[PDB]
Amino acid sequence: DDFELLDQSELDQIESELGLT
Amino acid sequence: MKFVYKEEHPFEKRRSEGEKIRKKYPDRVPVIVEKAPKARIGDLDKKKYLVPSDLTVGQFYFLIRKRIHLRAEDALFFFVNNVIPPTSATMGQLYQEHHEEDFFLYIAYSDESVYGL
Repeated sequence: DDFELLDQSELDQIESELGLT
Repeated sequence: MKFVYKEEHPFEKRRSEGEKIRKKYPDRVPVIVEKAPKARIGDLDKKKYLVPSDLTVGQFYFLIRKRIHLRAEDALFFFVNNVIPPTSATMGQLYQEHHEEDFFLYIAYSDESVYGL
């Protein structure tokens, strides 16, 4: 497949660490 | 806005793949991402992305930064139909309004706050 799937899992912990509500 | 992907891959073949891909992957919108003309930042290896529709533009920035060599001193801006979409919009929202008739969403990036400068 030529398509790359992005998933929120990459961000999810980052957002917690930076203090998202 | 003009994109290489459109010049290289002819319409009815793109629209072919758009219909296909939009039916296999639920809740994931297909988007093409190209460096803008005149932009001076890192190039992006892959163009074709399937992005969760509930993912914000804000977050899509993070994911693309992660994929280009970007110095901290470099600014980064997305463009859809020559306009910067707000970080709060969802990739879903953006697809709904601005998807072209091949079923793709086209986004250009650049370090200049105005497309192609």
